[PDB]
Parts: sequence; structure tokens; C-alpha cells
Amino acid sequence: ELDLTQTPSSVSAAVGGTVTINCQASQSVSNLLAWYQQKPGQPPKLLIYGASNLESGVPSRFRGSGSGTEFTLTISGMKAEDAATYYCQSGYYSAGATFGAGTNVEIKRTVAAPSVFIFPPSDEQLKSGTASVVCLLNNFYPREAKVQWKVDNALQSGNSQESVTEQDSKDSTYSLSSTLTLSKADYEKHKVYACEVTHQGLSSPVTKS
Amino acid sequence: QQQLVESGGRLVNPGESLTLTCKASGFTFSTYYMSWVRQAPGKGLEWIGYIGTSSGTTYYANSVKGRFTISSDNAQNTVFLQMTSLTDSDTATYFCARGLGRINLWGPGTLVTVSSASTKGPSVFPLAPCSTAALGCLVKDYFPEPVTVSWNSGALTSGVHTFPAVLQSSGLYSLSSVVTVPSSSLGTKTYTCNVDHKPSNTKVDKRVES
Amino acid sequence: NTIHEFKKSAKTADQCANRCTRNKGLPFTCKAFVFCLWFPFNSMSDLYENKDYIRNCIIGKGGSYKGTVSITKSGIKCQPWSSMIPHEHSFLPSSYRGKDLQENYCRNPRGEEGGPWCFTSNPEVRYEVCDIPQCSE
Repeated sequence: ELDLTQTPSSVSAAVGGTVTINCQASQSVSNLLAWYQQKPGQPPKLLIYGASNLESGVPSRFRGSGSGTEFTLTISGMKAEDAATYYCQSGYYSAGATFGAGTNVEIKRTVAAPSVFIFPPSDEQLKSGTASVVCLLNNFYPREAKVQWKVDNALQSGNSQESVTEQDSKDSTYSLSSTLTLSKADYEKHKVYACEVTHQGLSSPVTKS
Repeated sequence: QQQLVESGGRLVNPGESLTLTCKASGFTFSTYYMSWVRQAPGKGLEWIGYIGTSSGTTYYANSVKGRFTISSDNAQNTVFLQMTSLTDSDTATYFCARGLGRINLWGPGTLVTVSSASTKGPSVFPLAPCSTAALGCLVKDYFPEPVTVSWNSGALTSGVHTFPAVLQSSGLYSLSSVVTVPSSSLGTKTYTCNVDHKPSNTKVDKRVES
Repeated sequence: NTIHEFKKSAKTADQCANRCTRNKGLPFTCKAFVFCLWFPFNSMSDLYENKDYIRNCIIGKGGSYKGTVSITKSGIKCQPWSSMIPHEHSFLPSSYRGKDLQENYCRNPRGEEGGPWCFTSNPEVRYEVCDIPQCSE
């Protein structure tokens, strides 16, 4: 039909930095192109329409240009809030309307190490047959971390799941929860417990119990 | 305060049919393109169809054309997405949107899940702390998505991390919401998880305690 | 020169318009012309029609208006019907024949109670009713 190829997959920058995103079309479109921003849990926001026309309320740092099959989007002075996914879209009365694959934008940041917590399974969940134990990593950069569970006393693995938040809009950091689930009895016999974290921000990995 | 609000999103069996509705508030119809745009979990946006309120003319995407159809009630400022022969690939959040090429207005979206699994309500367990300290609520073993969590009915937003849910081995979603607060305030101020699971119509408030 | 004062429909010079404007050497009143050659009859009976013989007046709803007014009551310049910018819409001439949707001329293709309106060139205002006097006024 109509193919909108959007490149690259992801781009990174620090505050004040500049980022450029490309959209290229299988057919001509004649300045009928639009740029959208989307943060997780939210609908997209209209940034650019036509190819250059800036929707009201939107900072001038956002720059749209192009024509025929070549389009570009440049965020010039970059704030923490710009961290989102951005999409190129072309829509015409008929036929059709199509989006790009999107492009993820990360904010480069001063390295920050996570604040580590560890949580007890509640009495109530223990009344039931199961027991989950969570380890919390808070506000850290960069995204990459290593978490490993051990207690009484080693390498309990294949039974954990981890979820990671999106990058914060204010401090450009991430956070992550790792959860280890086991039957009641297994954990039940054992008493104290511990989680282990390896991150660029920390000198030697941290164990919280 | 011009709004778009979607409804109808629920859990459906494959091969069945479903009808989503978008209602607009605070503006004339009129005069506009109404498009539906969906987004599968963790994927990109996919436009799927539009209707011109005035024209009555509809256009559908190839991924959808055979089985979906769009209608309107201008008098009631409402658009109907009527879906049939649903497959697993249709599982997504569906957005009612104002426009075709220029989309100034979006709904928050309604989540459609095409599955043979049954609706299960979440169990809420307190994540108890042990200066600044973290505490949480654990929303476990629910299906389908999604679950919204707030703290003290929206009074507490600062430093709150509600994690993206993960599909467990059991086939049920699980999620954690956490918050950093002063340790001193553990005895005095009252912290409650406000958990809402719309697909089950489940609402739970749970006072987390040390 | 005198082409300025003509409702020109393209694809359908100054000497022609001038000699039509003066009615110099004409056995009638020159209501229209093509670029040249003249007529004592317009399309209502490159084409150029005299705005004196284009009724700048309407009845109630004004479904058969065809003037050249292109301003809103707020005084905003109308957006061309060919353009989707700033505002996109389903009002192509192929969907609407004889209703005359060209340039940015005020129009009322569906006999709205508002009378003729236009799409503004202001992005924030999609469409506004053009201020047009009725004959009865």
C-alpha cells in the first residue's frame, strides 16, 4: 500500500542536546505528514502536521521539515520530558492513513545508582498457598542492571520475573521490581532473605536483606 | 474541555464480535474525521479506519477491512467500531481519535483482549517496609489487563512507581506499585493502595502497614 | 486594468476584461467573457464573470450562493477547499458538483441554518460562518 519507513529505532541525548529522526515514504505524499509524541500509559500527542506546521502549545524546539518522500524531525534543545516515543504518520482523506514503526528517545544522564529495597511476603499471601518476594531498585541510571536472588543460600533462579518502569519525565531515571515466587513451604522453613544488585553506578554489587 | 471517551473494551473469545463506542464532549462533531487507532501491547500504533461524520464515508485498513465497520450517531456525538471474527492479533488498546492526517484530539483508549482465558480478579497484598523508606501494594493474579493503582485517592503522586504488569507462568498478570515516604511518617500518616480492575469491576483499598 | 474585478474560474487578457468593463463597442451588457470573447449571459443562465452579475445576496439558507466573499464574521481569511491545511475535511468538488467549492469562497453546500461558512486559515478555528447580507435586509 503505502510504506512509512522510520529510522532509527532509537536515539539518545543529554539535556540541551539535539536529536534527528527520519521518515521516508514508498510513495510521494506531498507535505501530508505528521509527527506524534507518546509516553507510556497515554495517548499520543500531535506535534507536527503538514510537514512543518507546529501544533499550538508545542515548544519551538520541535522542528519538522521535508517533502515528497523525505522527512525529518529535529528536537533541538532537549528537556527531560522529551523522553518518549515519536511517530511519523501520513493521512489522506482517501485513500488511507498510516503510521511509522516509531522511534524511542532516551535521555543521556549522569550515572545514578539504584536505591535498593527488599520486601516480605505478607501474612495474608502466606495464608494462601503462595509466597512472592520482591526486590526494588529505585531511580537509577543507566537502565542496565543485574539482579540475582539467593537465600539459604544460593542462586535460586528460573523463578523470578522483573518489570522496569519507563524513563522518568523529571529525573530521567529508571526503576525496577524483581519478584521471586515460590510455594509456601519452601520459603516457609527458611527465615531471613536477601537480594543482590550489580550496576554501573555501584562500585561492588549490593546485597539487601 | 473537549473530550473523547471510549467504552466497550473487554475480554472476548476468538471468533466472536464486539462493539466499542466513542463519545465526544464539549465540541461540534461536525465537520470532522473520526478515526480508530489501535496499539498492541508493546508495539507501535496502527491506524485501522475512519469515518466522515458529514459524508458518512468509511475507509478501513487491510488488516481489518473484511471484518470491522464504523458507524456514527451525529445527534449523540457518537462513533461505533463494530468488530467481527476477532483473532488474537486484534488484542490491543483502541483509541477514538479526531482527524485523519491531523489528530488534535485523542481518547485515553479502551483495552480489547482476544483470548480463551477467563476473567480473574486481583488479590491485593501489602508490601511492608523494614529515613526514606519504600512501601507498596502488590496486585497479583488478575486477568485481563489493565489495572490502575493510585495512592490516598490521588493525593499521593510524588515518588510513586506503578510497574508495568508482567504475564506470569500461571497465565495471570501481576503488578507492583511502590512509593518512597519518610520512615518517621510510618506511625502517623495513613498510606492506602487504591487498586482498580475494570474488567472484573473490582475496586480495592488496602492500608499498607509496617 | 480590470481582471481583478472578475470571478475567474480556471481551465474552463487585460484587454478582454477592459473592453468588457467599459462595454466599448458592445450591443449588450457584458456579463461574462472567456480568454477573448464576451457574453450578455453568465454561468447562471478560463471563464471570467462580472461580480456585478453575481448576486451578492441570499434568501434564508442560501444554498445557491456563488459570490466571491472569502472572509468570516470574525474577519478571518477562508481556507481553500482544495487544501487540507490547516484543516482536513471531506468536501471535495467531486463529492459536491454545482455547489461551486473553489478557492476560499464562502459556501453553504448542505443548506445549513447558519448560512454560508468557510474553513478559516487560522489553525485554532476550524470553521466559521461568513457574514453575508440577505436581499430582504
